[PDB]
Amino acid sequence: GPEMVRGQVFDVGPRYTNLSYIGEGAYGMVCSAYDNVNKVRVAIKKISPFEHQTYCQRTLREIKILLRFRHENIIGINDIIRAPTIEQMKDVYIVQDLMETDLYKLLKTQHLSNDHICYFLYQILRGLKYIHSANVLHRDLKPSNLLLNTTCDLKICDFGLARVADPDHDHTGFLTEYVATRWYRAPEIMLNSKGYTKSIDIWSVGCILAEMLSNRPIFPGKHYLDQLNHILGILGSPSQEDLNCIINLKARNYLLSLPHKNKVPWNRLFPNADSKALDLLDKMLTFNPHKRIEVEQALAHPYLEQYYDPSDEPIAEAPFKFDMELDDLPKEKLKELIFEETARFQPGY
Ligand SMILES: Nc1ncnc2c1ncn2[C@@H]1O[C@H](COP(=O)(O)OP(=O)(O)CP(=O)(O)O)[C@@H](O)[C@H]1O
Ligand SMILES: [Mg+2]
Ligand SMILES: [Mg+2]
Repeated sequence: GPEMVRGQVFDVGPRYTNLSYIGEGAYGMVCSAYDNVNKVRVAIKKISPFEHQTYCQRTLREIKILLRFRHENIIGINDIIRAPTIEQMKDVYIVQDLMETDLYKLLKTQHLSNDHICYFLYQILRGLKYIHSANVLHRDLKPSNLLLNTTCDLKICDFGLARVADPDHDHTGFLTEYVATRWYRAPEIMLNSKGYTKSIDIWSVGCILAEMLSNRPIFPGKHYLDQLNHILGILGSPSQEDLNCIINLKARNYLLSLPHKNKVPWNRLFPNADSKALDLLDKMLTFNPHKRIEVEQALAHPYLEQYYDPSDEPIAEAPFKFDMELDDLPKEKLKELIFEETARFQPGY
């Protein structure tokens, strides 16, 4: 029968063989495999979303976005395997280039030189420039979603929480709550849970930069509200100006009830870090999202001056627009759209 990895069927043969476990998640599993047609090794992400509406919604977004993107610092889709009929489609298999490791794993076994930190950060922001220019928010940037090779090429993966937010329309009040992984969650995800912006991805990049400098997460909260206390424990209490910018009255009143905390200087937390890196970290980990540095300005910061070149940093040819955001649909309909969207890889097409 078809190959198995840790009790999970991977119905991908005969093209793809020699399956080995790489990782997993809430409704999927990732393996390495050998592509017998192209004579290369690939990654295969099995995704099983069809029992739940939210999983279907996210799977359609991930597939649509990754198929349209083409960029050196974003993982591509090479192939998609699924059953020839919608009644038989229980799973979707996304075939991608195999990368050697991710940044989470690298940081467990290795302290990184400034040279490497600098190069990785450049690549994260070059990809994010492309993602933001497409009017996409990633919303789950963290070390385990950054893939790395031995040549230090970096690719952003895991667009499972990603979405489109067309800036022609005010999205305040319509965005999903509780996005990102806790430690990489900007303050406004807690204080403005339905009206945050792409600025949340810059915060996550800041957290990643911090983690590359010390090999430990900067804001390791244990639960929703504790995360915010960890943030304020380093940044200090927000100024009155930054409080006045918080539109939600009960979030602003909640902050006004908290005890005063002083700013911990960056050089005290990272005494051996390059000074330009800390200046950039500061601007990324700025409490007020309106004052927080944007991706293009971050690329032009002096820390990345040896790599910055806007003639070699593509933006999206065709940005996503509002029409394709209308995906709050029953799971049966989402399955049909996923079936349609993956048809370009079927023999019959
Ligand atoms: N193309 C690839 N090459 C090598 N490793 C990969 C890969 N794609 C994913 N991985 C590895 O598998 C892990 C899980 O992949 P991914 O994050 O896409 O799955 P997932 O979305 O189900 C987990 P979650 O939903 O919690 O983010 C990654 O952290 C990474 O280590
Ligand atoms: Mg992930
Ligand atoms: Mg994911």
